[PDB]
Amino acid sequence: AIIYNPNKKIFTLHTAHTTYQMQVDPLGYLLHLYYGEKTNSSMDYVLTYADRGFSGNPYAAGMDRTYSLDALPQEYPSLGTGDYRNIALNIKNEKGVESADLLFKSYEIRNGKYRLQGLPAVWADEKEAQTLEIVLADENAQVEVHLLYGVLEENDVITRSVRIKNTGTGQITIEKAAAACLDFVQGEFDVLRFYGKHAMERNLERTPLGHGTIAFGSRRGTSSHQYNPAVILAEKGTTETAGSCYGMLFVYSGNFSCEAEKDQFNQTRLLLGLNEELFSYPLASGETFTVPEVILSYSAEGLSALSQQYHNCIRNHVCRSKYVHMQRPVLINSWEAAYFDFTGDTIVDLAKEAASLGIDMVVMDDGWFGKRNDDNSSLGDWQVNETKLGGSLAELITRVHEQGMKFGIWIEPEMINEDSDLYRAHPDWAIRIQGKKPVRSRNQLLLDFSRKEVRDCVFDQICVVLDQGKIDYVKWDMNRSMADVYAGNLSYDYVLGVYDFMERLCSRYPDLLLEGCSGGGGRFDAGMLYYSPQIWCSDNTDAINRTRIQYGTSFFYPVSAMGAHVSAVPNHQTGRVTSFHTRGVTAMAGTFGYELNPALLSDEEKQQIREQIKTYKKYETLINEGTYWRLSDPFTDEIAAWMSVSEEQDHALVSVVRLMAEANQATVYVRLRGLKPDAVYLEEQSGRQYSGAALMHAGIPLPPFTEEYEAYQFAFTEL
Amino acid sequence: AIIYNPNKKIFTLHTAHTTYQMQVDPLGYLLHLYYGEKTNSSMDYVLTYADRGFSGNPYAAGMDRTYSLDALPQEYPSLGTGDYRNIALNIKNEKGVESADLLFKSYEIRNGKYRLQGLPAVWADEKEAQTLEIVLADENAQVEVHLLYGVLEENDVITRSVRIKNTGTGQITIEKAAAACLDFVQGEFDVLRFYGKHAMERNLERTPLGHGTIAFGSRRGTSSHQYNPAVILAEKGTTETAGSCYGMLFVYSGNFSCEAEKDQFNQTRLLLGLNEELFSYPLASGETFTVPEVILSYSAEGLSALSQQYHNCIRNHVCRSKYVHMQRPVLINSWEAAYFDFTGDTIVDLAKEAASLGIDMVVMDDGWFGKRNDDNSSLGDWQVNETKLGGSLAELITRVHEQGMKFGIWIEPEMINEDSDLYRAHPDWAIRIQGKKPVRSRNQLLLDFSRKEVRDCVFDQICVVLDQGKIDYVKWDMNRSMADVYAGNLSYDYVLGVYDFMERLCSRYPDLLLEGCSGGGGRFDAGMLYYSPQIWCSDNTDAINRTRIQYGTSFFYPVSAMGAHVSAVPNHQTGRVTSFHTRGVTAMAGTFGYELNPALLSDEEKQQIREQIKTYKKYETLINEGTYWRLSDPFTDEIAAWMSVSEEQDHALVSVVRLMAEANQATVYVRLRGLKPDAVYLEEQSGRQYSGAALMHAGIPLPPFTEEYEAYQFAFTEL
Amino acid sequence: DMVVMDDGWFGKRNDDNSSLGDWQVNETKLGGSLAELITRVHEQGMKFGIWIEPEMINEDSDLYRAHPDWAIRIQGKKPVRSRNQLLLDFSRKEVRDCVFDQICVVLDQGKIDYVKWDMNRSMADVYAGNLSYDYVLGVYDFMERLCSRYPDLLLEGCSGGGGRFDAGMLYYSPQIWCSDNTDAINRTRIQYGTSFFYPVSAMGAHVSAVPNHQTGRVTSFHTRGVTAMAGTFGYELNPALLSDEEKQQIREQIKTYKKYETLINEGTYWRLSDPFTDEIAAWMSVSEEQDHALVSVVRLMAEANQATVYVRLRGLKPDAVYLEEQSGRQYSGAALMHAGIPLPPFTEEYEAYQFAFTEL
Ligand SMILES: OC[C@H]1O[C@H](O)[C@H](O)[C@@H](O)[C@H]1O
Ligand SMILES: OC[C@H]1O[C@H](O)[C@H](O)[C@@H](O)[C@H]1O
Ligand SMILES: OC[C@H]1O[C@H](O)[C@H](O)[C@@H](O)[C@H]1O
Ligand code: NA
Ligand code: NA
Ligand code: NA
Ligand code: NA
Ligand code: NA
Ligand code: NA
Ligand code: NA
Ligand code: NA
Ligand code: NA
Ligand code: NA
Ligand code: NA
Ligand code: NA
Ligand code: NA
Ligand code: NA
Ligand code: NA
Ligand code: NA
Ligand code: NA
Ligand code: NA
Ligand code: NA
Ligand code: NA
Ligand code: NA
Ligand code: NA
Ligand code: NA
Ligand code: NA
Ligand code: NA
Ligand code: NA
Ligand code: NA
Ligand code: NA
Ligand code: NA
Ligand code: NA
Ligand code: NA
Ligand code: NA
Ligand code: NA
Ligand code: NA
Ligand code: NA
Ligand code: NA
Ligand code: NA
Ligand code: NA
Ligand code: NA
Ligand code: NA
Ligand code: NA
Ligand code: NA
Ligand code: NA
Ligand code: NA
Ligand code: NA
Ligand code: NA
Ligand code: NA
Ligand code: NA
Ligand code: NA
Ligand code: NA
Ligand code: NA
Ligand code: NA
Ligand code: NA
Ligand code: NA
Ligand code: NA
Ligand code: NA
Ligand code: NA
Ligand code: NA
Ligand code: NA
Ligand code: NA
Ligand code: NA
Ligand code: NA
Ligand code: NA
Ligand code: NA
Repeated sequence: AIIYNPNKKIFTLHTAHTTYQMQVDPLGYLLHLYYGEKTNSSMDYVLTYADRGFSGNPYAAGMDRTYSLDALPQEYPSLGTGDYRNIALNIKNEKGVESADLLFKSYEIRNGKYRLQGLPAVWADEKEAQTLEIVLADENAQVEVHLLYGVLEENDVITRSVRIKNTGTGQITIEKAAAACLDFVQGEFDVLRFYGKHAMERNLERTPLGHGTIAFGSRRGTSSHQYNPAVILAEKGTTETAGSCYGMLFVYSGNFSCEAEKDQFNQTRLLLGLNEELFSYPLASGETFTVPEVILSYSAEGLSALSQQYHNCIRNHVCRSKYVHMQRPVLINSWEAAYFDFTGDTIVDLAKEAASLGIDMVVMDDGWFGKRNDDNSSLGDWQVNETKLGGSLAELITRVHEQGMKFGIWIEPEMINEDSDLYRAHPDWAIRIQGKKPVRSRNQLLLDFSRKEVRDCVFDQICVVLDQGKIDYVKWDMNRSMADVYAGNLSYDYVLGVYDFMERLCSRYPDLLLEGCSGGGGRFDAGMLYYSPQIWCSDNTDAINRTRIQYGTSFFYPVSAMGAHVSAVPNHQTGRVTSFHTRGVTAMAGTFGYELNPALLSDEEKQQIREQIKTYKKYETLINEGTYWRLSDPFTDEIAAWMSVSEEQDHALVSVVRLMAEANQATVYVRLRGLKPDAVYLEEQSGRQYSGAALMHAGIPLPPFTEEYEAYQFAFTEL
Repeated sequence: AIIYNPNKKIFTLHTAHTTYQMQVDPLGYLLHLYYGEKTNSSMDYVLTYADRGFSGNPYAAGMDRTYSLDALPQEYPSLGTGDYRNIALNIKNEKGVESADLLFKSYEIRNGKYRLQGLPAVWADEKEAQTLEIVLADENAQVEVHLLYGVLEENDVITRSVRIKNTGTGQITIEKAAAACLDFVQGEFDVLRFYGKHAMERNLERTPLGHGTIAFGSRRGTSSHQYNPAVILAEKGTTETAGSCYGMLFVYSGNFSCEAEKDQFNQTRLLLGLNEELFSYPLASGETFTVPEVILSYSAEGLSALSQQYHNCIRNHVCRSKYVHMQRPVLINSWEAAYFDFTGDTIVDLAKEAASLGIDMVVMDDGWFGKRNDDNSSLGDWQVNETKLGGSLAELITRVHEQGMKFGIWIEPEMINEDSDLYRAHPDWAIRIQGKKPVRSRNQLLLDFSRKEVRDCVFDQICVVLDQGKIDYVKWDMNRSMADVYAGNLSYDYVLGVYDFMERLCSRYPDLLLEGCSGGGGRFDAGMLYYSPQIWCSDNTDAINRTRIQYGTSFFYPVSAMGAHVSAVPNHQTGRVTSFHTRGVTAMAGTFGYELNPALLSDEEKQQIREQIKTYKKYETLINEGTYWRLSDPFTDEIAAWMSVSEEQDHALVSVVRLMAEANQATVYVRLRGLKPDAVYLEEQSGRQYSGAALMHAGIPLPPFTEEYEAYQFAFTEL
Repeated sequence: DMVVMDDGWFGKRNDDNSSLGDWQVNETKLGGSLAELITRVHEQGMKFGIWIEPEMINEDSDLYRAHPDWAIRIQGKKPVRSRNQLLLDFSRKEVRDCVFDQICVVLDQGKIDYVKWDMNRSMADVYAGNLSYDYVLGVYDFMERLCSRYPDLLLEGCSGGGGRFDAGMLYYSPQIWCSDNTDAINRTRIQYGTSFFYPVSAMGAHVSAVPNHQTGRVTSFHTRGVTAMAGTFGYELNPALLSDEEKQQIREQIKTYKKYETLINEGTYWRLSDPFTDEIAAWMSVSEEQDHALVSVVRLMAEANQATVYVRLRGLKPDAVYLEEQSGRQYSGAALMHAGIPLPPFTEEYEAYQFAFTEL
């Protein structure tokens, strides 16, 4: 629900269990009053006013020294109001002045959920959602700012976006534009962020917010491996199952900044949106710019509920693929199996092997195009290497279909190698600075996807390939960060180009299962999930490390989105050995699939594949649609444990991987969550029965281990 | 010492106990090798190289994927090298391209210590110091960067500054310029910063550095009350008396940014310098810009030694005033005593009162000029209000001198009220944006001190006032933050104007004791200390709160710099009552002085003033020149305790203020520091003798308290 | 240098359910006398050691059938059993003398270089308030008598591993079996903890087989060697089952241990990491003159795209220059203590390293 009280100038947003409230003050500033547990109260009483030294006053406050935007909580604070905190908006006007001082002009409440020009965004119908659009303006900056709030009641989600219009005659530049700001007048908080590196993404870092700013971001042209565009502000003491916590998730696959600051008056400001760095976005007279969306949510009941709200929102209101609600073929991918050393016959052999085991699809990964026999050539030359494939792609696809298997293929359309026909013809299509030799990364360069002619060339090549036969699946990868950034519009316009190509591709090929990739999880974000219902979670396929990566990814993203494959050992990234069974349990917390040559496996491991596939298919709906619960913290605990529970709470699958081993082992219990306390549950394999209450308070004892890194799955059914 | 090894291209800086080492690599990049305990080793072995996903390579690295400025430690990292971390330099060139990719050109080693154009900086002689100047350049940006390193051996200090030259034909803008970068390839650290508000500055915040950035800064046009331009990076576990710690202190009174970041490879980067916000500094062809100086230091032996190194450096190599090495008159200030409600006769009465007590000087604070009978008019009208003073300033000064007292006066030259003759004549002299009504703070505006004509007008007025008689002391205040910033050069040029005026003033009046002020400690920085040997530490004169403010200020700044006065109770800022004796003990940790009307005091409190002054004068040299030790943490402990120890360790003064009170009190011991273990010390008042070892390990028991907030001073003399 | 015949040689001890108290050689099992066995081992150039557990009795023993009242028990109460055995009442001289005499007969059969004296359960059924203390007086009396009669014996104390790892025992035995856990990774924690009070030289530590018999974990032969050299060193496996490459590793391990034995046993010990929290278990021994050091490291954690891990040394002379042996690189003490040395990148789990430094 969205309500306006014209007398108090208060806007109230209600979801099923939360309330967000704002107010236009007597000077026209849009103040933030409240976000938290549902309330019908007017929360304007929380605002207080004192003469605070060096916190100065709008001219319009006259002699009232107690009124300062350096103290007051705001929906969209800006540089140019006298506020000295981190701010959401900076405009440099047609005369060179960095100032924006925004006052209320108008509003509208609409049924349904706004969409964003050229960008992914949460979607819903007119019954499920309402939109509030508030217009603010600065007559001196000659800017008009449209704040968009989307309210999805059942999901306990509030979205925010911004449109900025130049209302003057001269060009302005947008120098900083956040999507969302939460201003807290009170509270002690921790900041949870998800950091990492290539092949080890999304480690949880949780620290108290001390005085000053905790900040993180990306200027890589991508959402990045290093810091995901996501933040949780947890009240001190909040756990998985209790206490207040607030999320912000950026629906965007490019650059971002997140800032959390505890100020001089013990107030907290949280910002998420575009990066200020390499962002100086020109806006001509009468033109509008759109800031990408942030999804906000609140839980009074701990982190697990917060995550569940995000999982539901992403599956049902971000991902557009039919595969959200359909079985997804179990695939085998050629990359760790063969790298570049394959032929068409190799690929068909992989199909034959995989068909005998119950695998549904073979994905031919990198190495099929140009003269791509290593990673030093041929990006941009999306012509099939028929010498290597021993014939045409059409014929290969048919040979694979004759084995009863679907076919998938890898592409990397944003990129170019110097050693390519495309680069010899069009070296100026690479992103570069004139006269400067560019950074190389994996011995490749980015194509300038801000340019239509560049995108069209590559799009046409990709269409020729995909039109050769029935291709069920595409893995779209992106293997380096952006450098040599030549202008202040490029980071943003590049990503608009990517999304345009991706929308064109999905529209032309609407039955395709698109898996996003960027050296693993380098663009693991809700912007990508709007197009691809799964993303390759990491190039690290070590089961033990995957427990941490998958744990971290689960704070915002649903299991169904996490690409996860059983790979060979010793693992190719870590050198560690794990049992086949543990690799299976871990990879079932995601898309499942295989990425190895099964011909090298023992008969016993081949039979394990058969049984794994039967297990995954049996529990696929539960894993993908069920309510997810983290049952341990793999950074600190003896085990990595998680579970999925059906909507009706009548079925659950519990997964456990042991992380530590010593002699004379203590008994380890796994405590379950999300069950009905008074219901009785049957554990399948053992045939023992337990109450929900028992399973949640005492849990179940794990069988004693006899080897390292053992794993378990337990299935419970309500009697 | 400063050494160059041409074969390894290594520069080594040695102080008495520390070594800082850097190297020019085979591609021309200036890498940081080491900073820590003294060593003659070549520390290049600490550099390591791996193919790290998405950490890309200079073109000049060819096919070597293991070489990346996104991983390697650097002296002066920049935007435009492929490094994605926080960076030190961003240049936007004559074509609009944000890029700087700096390669080594040349160096020079010089005896002595460099100076900075228009700016305060550490100074020393040719025997005490050496300078290394390294020239780097980017031929595409057409920028030349001069890195300055100053080495003060005995002080264990290394200073850093930067000069940036435009070597092209078109204008460039400097968008970010740090002064110092420390890159650590290893280590777990905490970040100590000093945060606060008006009337409660420089609280210590110490937190672990988690993944991501801890940042703080000022865009107030001032160093600020909110975050001091100072940072300590302490290795985890470092205490007052053990462990590694690193300082950076900005010798600058304007805007700044500090960033500490723990990266994807568990490396740490620490930056300090100018703020990127409101900083877009134009540089014409052939012009040079100077970044203000940072003072670095390292201690292997804890935080107390680090602070002592800063105290010594600031007293002996920053402050230029003769009063560093001379008795400073004990003053009484009219502000809390009378506010605006005084006459010339009031002031003379205050002189008579104060003379009878042993006070040396009366300071006539705000209210003497224009029609300044409140804080709503007259800034800019620096004409004596002879009606209020009952005659001329010359006559007033003589009447005060006839009471045996020196005379001081308050000024606020950077500011203007709308209600002033100056503003009615020159409204365009205020900092403002054309067409926009400005922020007001204390109902005043800033004068545009970037403009010579504005500065000259005010300078001339101030000279007329100071030329009326023998004025021993000036308090130069500044009572609001900068807003309405109209261009990207203003923040920096404003401060150049302030320093120009301040240098002119100090040169014209070289015997003046200048006390800096900005609503208390709003510009409590080493830039100001170059001109003023003391700064009013806070408008909070509550003894209990002053224990925290003075504690925090001591991490970088010497006791001698901290303006501190005994004021009346109930305290005017907090309403709290404290004993006269406790106010005295607390205010003796600084300049000492009084700020009350002694005519309102009891005879017993007047006698306390007499004895306090005798005590302060007896211990003045020890307090101001002695080695300072924090003996407790007033945020956590039962007491606020500190001590000063003579150079020869033959004399010490220990001060204690109790902070907590309960019944049936436990015995509290104060443990001393900085004494000779085997020496025997006599405690004066008691006549008991103790070894240094005893005093440092067991300490001394405090006499039991009978009232709240009791204070103690103990004097020790070596036998 | 030596073979130790551990439990199983006496009475009819073919499992742990009989024969404690019956310290007569099982000549059927040994295929002849103990004297002959000792000689056959000496003929292979090897010293001989033997295990005893003199404080204990099984119900299934000749001693217990003759003297059931010699077990610690409460009259009328059936006693606690632990490893299916009971304690002998070592507060009683007659009990101690019986067993002492039996042990002497065994040790007098030949040149026995070494005895491992074990003790495999806790005391229960405590019948009076003097017993706990007087029992231990009895143990020490027997132990003093034994050491006085056999003054050239190397006595290793044991109690299911480190169940009596204390300075009282170290007065008699210069080493004690540190733990029955011979898993190298767990041993890094056990040895770390033991080092807070007890010298490396006291910690019995052996290279054992994998999968480890206590944890099921696999570790490389090299990592087991590095870990077991932080103590007495030794082996506890059948080398006939090993590959030729692992047999050659044994040869080289022994050469390494003997080369550094004095340094490890007499040198100043430094913990360089905390294995409960850190990426590595690292330690070093430094000579008295600070002219020689051996640094040992075992990695505990593994992830992809590994960060560089440095080991920071301690206990060196800051201004001295040290040569690292295998690499031939030279460093100041100050450098080694402040920056440390970067570890070579790992390619497998639980890798270990030894670095030797010599002052130039
Ligand atoms: O070069 C192909 C390779 O590229 C990236 O690393 C992907 O994340 C891998 O899964 C594989 O597709
Ligand atoms: O207005 C005068 C007043 O101004 C600031 O607050 C100063 O810090 C005070 O000490 C006093 O000088
Ligand atoms: O039974 C023999 C067995 O007894 C205890 O467990 C010891 O600690 C072992 O080393 C071994 O001697
Ligand atoms: Na307020
Ligand atoms: Na303000
Ligand atoms: Na202001
Ligand atoms: Na504030
Ligand atoms: Na606020
Ligand atoms: Na706002
Ligand atoms: Na604002
Ligand atoms: Na910008
Ligand atoms: Na807000
Ligand atoms: Na990855
Ligand atoms: Na991440
Ligand atoms: Na912070
Ligand atoms: Na970045
Ligand atoms: Na990033
Ligand atoms: Na990420
Ligand atoms: Na703060
Ligand atoms: Na707060
Ligand atoms: Na932000
Ligand atoms: Na990237
Ligand atoms: Na974009
Ligand atoms: Na992706
Ligand atoms: Na990705
Ligand atoms: Na990402
Ligand atoms: Na996202
Ligand atoms: Na599973
Ligand atoms: Na997996
Ligand atoms: Na979990
Ligand atoms: Na590197
Ligand atoms: Na790079
Ligand atoms: Na790059
Ligand atoms: Na990095
Ligand atoms: Na680095
Ligand atoms: Na550099
Ligand atoms: Na750099
Ligand atoms: Na800037
Ligand atoms: Na550095
Ligand atoms: Na103040
Ligand atoms: Na401060
Ligand atoms: Na951080
Ligand atoms: Na600021
Ligand atoms: Na500030
Ligand atoms: Na400050
Ligand atoms: Na990080
Ligand atoms: Na670090
Ligand atoms: Na900085
Ligand atoms: Na200020
Ligand atoms: Na300046
Ligand atoms: Na000042
Ligand atoms: Na100040
Ligand atoms: Na300051
Ligand atoms: Na300073
Ligand atoms: Na004092
Ligand atoms: Na004081
Ligand atoms: Na103190
Ligand atoms: Na025991
Ligand atoms: Na005893
Ligand atoms: Na023992
Ligand atoms: Na023992
Ligand atoms: Na013990
Ligand atoms: Na002991
Ligand atoms: Na044991
Ligand atoms: Na070793
Ligand atoms: Na061992
Ligand atoms: Na250790």
